[PDB]
Amino acid sequence: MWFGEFGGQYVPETLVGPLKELEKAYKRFKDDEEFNRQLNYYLKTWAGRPTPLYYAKRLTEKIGGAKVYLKREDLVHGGAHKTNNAIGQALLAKLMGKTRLIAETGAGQHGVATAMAGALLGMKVDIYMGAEDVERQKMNVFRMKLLGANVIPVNSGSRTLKDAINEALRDWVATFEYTHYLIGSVVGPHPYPTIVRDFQSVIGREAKAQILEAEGQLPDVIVACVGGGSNAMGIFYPFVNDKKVKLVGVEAGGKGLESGKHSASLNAGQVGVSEGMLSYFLQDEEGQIKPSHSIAPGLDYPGVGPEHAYLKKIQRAEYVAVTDEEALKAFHELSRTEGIIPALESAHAVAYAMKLAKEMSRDEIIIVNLSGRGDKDLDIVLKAS
Amino acid sequence: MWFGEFGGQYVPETLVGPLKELEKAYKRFKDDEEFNRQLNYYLKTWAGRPTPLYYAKRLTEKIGGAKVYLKREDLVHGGAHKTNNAIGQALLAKLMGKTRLIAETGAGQHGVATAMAGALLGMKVDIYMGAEDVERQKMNVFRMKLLGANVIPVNSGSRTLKDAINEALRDWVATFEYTHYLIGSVVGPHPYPTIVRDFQSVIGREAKAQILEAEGQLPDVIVACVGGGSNAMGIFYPFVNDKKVKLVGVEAGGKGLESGKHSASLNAGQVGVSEGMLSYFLQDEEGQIKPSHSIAPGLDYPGVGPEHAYLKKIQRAEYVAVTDEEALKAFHELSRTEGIIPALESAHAVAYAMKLAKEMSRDEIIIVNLSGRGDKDLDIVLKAS
Ligand SMILES: N[C@@H](Cc1c[nH]c2ccccc12)C(=O)O
Ligand code: NA
Ligand code: NA
Repeated sequence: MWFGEFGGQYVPETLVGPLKELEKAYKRFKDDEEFNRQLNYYLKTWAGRPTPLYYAKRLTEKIGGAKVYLKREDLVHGGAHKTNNAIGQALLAKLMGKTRLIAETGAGQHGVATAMAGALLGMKVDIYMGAEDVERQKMNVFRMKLLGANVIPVNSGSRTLKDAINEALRDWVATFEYTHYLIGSVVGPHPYPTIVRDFQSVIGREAKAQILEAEGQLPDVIVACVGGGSNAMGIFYPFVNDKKVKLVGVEAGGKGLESGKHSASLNAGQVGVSEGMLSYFLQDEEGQIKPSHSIAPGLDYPGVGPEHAYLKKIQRAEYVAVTDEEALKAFHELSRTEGIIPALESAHAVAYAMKLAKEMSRDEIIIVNLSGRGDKDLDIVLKAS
Repeated sequence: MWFGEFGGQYVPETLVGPLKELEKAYKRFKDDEEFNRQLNYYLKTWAGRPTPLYYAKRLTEKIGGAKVYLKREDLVHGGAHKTNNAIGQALLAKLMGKTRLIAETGAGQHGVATAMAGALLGMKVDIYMGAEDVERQKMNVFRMKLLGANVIPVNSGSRTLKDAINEALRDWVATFEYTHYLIGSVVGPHPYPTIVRDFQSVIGREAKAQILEAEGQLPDVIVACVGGGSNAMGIFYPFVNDKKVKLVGVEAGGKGLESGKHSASLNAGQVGVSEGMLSYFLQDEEGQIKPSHSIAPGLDYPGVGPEHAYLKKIQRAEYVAVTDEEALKAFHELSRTEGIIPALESAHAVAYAMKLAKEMSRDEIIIVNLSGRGDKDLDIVLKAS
């Protein structure tokens, strides 16, 4: 419920009941033998876990500083960390006796992850999507249909994510008995931020074994991009009780923090209650929540996860930002130098890691979370160049 | 050089020296401890090998016959089996003392795999693509550009694959001193058929181990799509001396075997010399090379590898055809039932495995080679729908 001062269940009473039933179910299963047999089985044979830790010999040498390892979540089925959470929640839903999954997306990336997992486990999938976002993302709409998901287009309101979240939360309230609401990131009302981190913490447990195998010591610094902060919490959480290990989140700097068009909640954001949780959001002079901007659609969220806010206060994790032009720089450089086309989201985490590598010694170690592959971001990089 | 009565080195005197150099270098490195350590290292940390063996429960249960396992080559870095051979030959070329890679691509897949391998190993990469293909494949061209390769667009002749192969031979004859020619299937003069199969046999080695751990016994049938036959030779070769393991290759049935618009060289082809090898090719009344057809670009090749001609003559493998229609259903059915979007190439193997499974016992095992993921084929299945 509470990561220090941040978190909670700040929702209407009609949602409070379901969330308690989810809370009760998650407790029963999260340590159950058969739930973890099934989950680990699918994560292995379907998703292709474990994912490798890659030493970037060329990139490390070009910089001349600390050794740069890349945790390759780009190689997971679907091409993003998002799959670990979708399988977990979709399986939990199946054992809870649910027959249907709902989710929300504008990009399409989380609906595809939700669709894939629904099809795996033989559940119905309805994905609420704004009619504006549908036109702009026709291939992810087609993917979802190919996967047997129903995309319900939302012509009510601004026809965007906001209205799709409203139409979706409306559905869950009614249908919770048989339907599960699969949340993308470590955001929203408890218990969602806890469950999503628990299903993404496989990244760090693997990274830990793999860096101790590769180098015979824990890493000096771990870098991860932060939209809502599922992948960062994934690769952070198991290294939390290792004081030596510095955790760095990279938010979207956008055009610049002084410019207004950014998504850096933990930098220039203010404490509020939105979308079920108490955390940092982006706000103007008045109390209103402002639009966010990032060239990476994944980092384009005004909010940040409550656990990341908690980690920023106690100074266990620093939180920095990277410009769109710096991210595109690192997108091109990793492609040329490692033959790995990263996600624009992961391009941010890369961009900083190269800066931090120069300043550190060749004996030292940087692990960078490569959250996904950039096949989905090829159009955006073309237009930008 | 010869697989029974098939294979050879049908090339000009100008290419005998380069190929002899390659064969001698290959003899030297193929069993070298360091080459194999370095190759296995790139395959693990960069490609994400091993790939899982996935039991398709819902598909298996829907047909009501044999267990259907998918070998998940779709999960390898780059999204196809082609990566295995691309790393292999690039690492061979580097340790030979070559500084440059040249390749022919039509569809662009082998171009991207060569470009990726190039970046990894820090070698120059010039890819020869028909200028007509460059217009059709904007993403793959941009991908190769990002990955630090030059696409050398070829404007001479038909502006197609044939003309790119010739100007890539012309290139090699001159530059072979510092250049390796990276062939992307088990075709062309010796020693290419041997080398490409050696670098793809990792697929079968992993699959033998995985099905023995999983089921405690060898598969009853192994099914792979056959264009040139590299992914097929790859999963077949380790099982050849296992007499009770049936091998089935699935060529492109196209619009139908009686239509004359297909790529089923082994079913409806004649023995003769083309592209430097004695194998089966599609021939007209004259005996000149007939154009081929498949909805899957990777199967759209009038010829087939000499080792597949050999396995057919000794009746060790059975070779069948699946139509564009049957593959399309396969593409849709797997996406909906297992949440895996296969390549149109691999959808041929899935299509035939589903037919075979219905006829067989629930206790019997089929391994299908899922050679790639269907992201690249989404435009063509949308047009078809
Ligand atoms: N996808 C590859 C397929 C390919 C390359 N070389 C081949 C030789 C034989 C058969 C198929 C191929 C391409 O770019 O076209
Ligand atoms: Na944010
Ligand atoms: Na063929």
